[PDB]
Amino acid sequence: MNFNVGVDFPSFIAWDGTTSFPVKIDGFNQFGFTFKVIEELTADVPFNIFYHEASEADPCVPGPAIRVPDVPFCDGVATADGLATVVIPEAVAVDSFCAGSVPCFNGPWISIAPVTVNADSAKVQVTVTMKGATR
Amino acid sequence: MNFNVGVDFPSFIAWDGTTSFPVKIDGFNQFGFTFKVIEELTADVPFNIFYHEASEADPCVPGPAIRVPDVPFCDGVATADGLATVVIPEAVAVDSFCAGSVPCFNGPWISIAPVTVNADSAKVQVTVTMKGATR
Amino acid sequence: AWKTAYYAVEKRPMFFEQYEGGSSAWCVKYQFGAEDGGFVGCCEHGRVLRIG
Amino acid sequence: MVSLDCRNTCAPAPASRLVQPPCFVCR
Repeated sequence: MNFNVGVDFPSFIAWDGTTSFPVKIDGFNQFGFTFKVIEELTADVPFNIFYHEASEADPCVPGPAIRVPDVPFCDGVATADGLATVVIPEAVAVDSFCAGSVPCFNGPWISIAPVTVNADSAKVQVTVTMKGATR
Repeated sequence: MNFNVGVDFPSFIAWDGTTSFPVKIDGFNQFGFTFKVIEELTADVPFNIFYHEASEADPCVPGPAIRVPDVPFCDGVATADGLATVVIPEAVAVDSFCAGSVPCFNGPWISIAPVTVNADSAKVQVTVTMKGATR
Repeated sequence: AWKTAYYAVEKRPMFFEQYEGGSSAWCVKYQFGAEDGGFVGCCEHGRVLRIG
Repeated sequence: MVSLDCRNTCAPAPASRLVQPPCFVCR
């Protein structure tokens, strides 16, 4: 039993280590990130989450990047500046992966890009997986 | 209501456009490929599918590349060479994706690469999605 | 402490069927098969000894 | 804020951490 899982749960690159690709999520009703490390890290690497709105010139092209806001849960406290962020700990081994997702949608496009671009940033890869088709 | 889809259906990069990355399918019981274009194509691009055995000197590392053999279905015929291959046609638009997978597992690692490396191959991206885990 | 370190699962018992494509009035052909599986459970419930 | 879920490794122990046994007690 092997399935064509790509039909129902497609995945798209979001950060290949040198460039960031906006990923459209309008046609799907869930999504989540997946982080992988290809080499041992030397320090913590934080990531920033953005989102885009449809461009005025063309409704099929994204606009400038906006920053996702924070949404506190019933336990815990809000972020210092109230904006979502992701931090990959130094303990991550080359042979393991991490996964996390945002509680809310906001715009129809999403993206992720590191706070700083350096030799330690190229040692990571990020991918986005959709889970449901509404069309 | 969002979900952490990255926990149940992790996705991994396979062909970012300039390099091929082995993907370990050992820990999961299904998988599949997803092809996406980022710029217009000029001619059909064929892809080769491989699999790797465990390396002799270290089980942590994949071995050499081996082609995946074909498995004919009930009412059908085998390929001319007997091996598995995938072809991305010309009509694919930049806003669409294609998904397909092999019927059998073979080795524990998997890989994919274009038959020839040129200006056309760099315009395609490949990602691997995997179903529930087993450990 | 087996019964928690490893599990064994069976799906159906062996079945035998006669094949109409190879059978004649002078011959017979039988087909058979079965299904089963197994998966490790807890990794902390066992140990292994080796020479060193 | 996001809570990252991670798994130990792709392999249970890609290089299994075999360990010597406790040394013999005494004479």
